[PDB]
Amino acid sequence: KVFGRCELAAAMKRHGLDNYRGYSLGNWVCAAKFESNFNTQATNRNTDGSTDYGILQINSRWWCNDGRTPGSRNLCNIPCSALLSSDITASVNCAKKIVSDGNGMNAWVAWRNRCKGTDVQAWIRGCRL
Ligand code: NA
Repeated sequence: KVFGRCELAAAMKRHGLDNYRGYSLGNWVCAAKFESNFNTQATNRNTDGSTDYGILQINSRWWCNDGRTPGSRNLCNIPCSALLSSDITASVNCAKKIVSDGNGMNAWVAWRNRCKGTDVQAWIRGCRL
């Protein structure tokens, strides 16, 4: 499922991401835009034989089982395909354990490179929230 900016903003707020670990909604929308283009089905092979899955491009090295990621961890205790659903519950709940682990949203390269230190409130501007 491909979300619009404000449609995902509202879905993410609905799932309790707004100021989760002090990260305002704009931060999550910005990350989602530059990670997946708001597409729950987005997959991208990483450098090391891992793959990134879903709206927040969660990585198989650490966070889920895709049955091809070397000597792998499943820290969110899901198959990576669960993250591609039109229902974003799995991606949101896993993202909460990622951002909580101590590095915050720096886990997302797109966030660190494109959202961090920018006017992230632009991302929810004109959105019914
Ligand atoms: Na894995």
